[PDB]
Amino acid sequence: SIIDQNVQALFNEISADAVFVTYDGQNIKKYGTHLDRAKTAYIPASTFKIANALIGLENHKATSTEIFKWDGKPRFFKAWDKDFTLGEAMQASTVPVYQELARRIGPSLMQSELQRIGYGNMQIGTEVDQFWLKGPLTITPIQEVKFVYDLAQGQLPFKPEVQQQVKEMLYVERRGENRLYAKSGWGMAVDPQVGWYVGFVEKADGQVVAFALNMQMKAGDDIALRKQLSLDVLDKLGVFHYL
Ligand SMILES: *C(=O)[C@H]([C@@H](C)O)[C@@]1(C)CC(S[C@@H]2CN[C@H](C(=O)N(C)C)C2)=C(C(=O)O)N1
Repeated sequence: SIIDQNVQALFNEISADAVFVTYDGQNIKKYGTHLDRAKTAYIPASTFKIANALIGLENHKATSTEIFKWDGKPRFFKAWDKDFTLGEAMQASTVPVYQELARRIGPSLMQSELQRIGYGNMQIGTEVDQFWLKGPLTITPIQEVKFVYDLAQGQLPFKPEVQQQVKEMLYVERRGENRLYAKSGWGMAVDPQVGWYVGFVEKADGQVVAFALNMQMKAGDDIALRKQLSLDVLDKLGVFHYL
């Protein structure tokens, strides 16, 4: 089809190894310049915030209303030097807030929860607030896509209201009836560095298309390339048309 050519020609300009996986609940589809990335495991980086919020809410370690207060120590971004709810920190990808959450869960409960839900290789190592940024936790694009697909559907092994709350923490924008939810990632501490843009498009019809961009990153890259490439792809596929 011509839509496949349109999508592949998008990647034919990107000077970085990339894969974009889709999942409509039945078919996995892969596009990009290196399809084998879809089956390769990378650290989740900030996409792990999804599982971290789910585990923390499920296990009475935080609420979606609770305020995670700034402790006064300057964070990496001046924008992070304030108080956040888990929702607000999800949109800002505020790493220190989610590290505080991981420490509340603790390594024993984090480990057993990741085994219970089967998230990636389920390895956390010995630093409970570092494993998704430096390893040893890894996950494939195919695994990320089926994970967030189930989140959209309320079919993860979590309480239904916990999934609903984390689902709307991911809410980016709606276009007419169709809703985009997404979370970006950039694992800089590993080699190669890995970039993520994972999420799903919910139609008012109820159909869901989950997606995961996974691409190699270099220091200095355009931080906005992950989201703009994913939205380009979704429009060319006719999943999430530009308005
Ligand atoms: C998490 O994946 C990642 C760190 C822990 O490696 C994190 C939090 C840093 C960045 S880069 C920077 C933060 N948010 C900016 C952004 O996306 N915009 C548009 C302002 C860039 C990211 C990231 O995925 O961008 N996540």
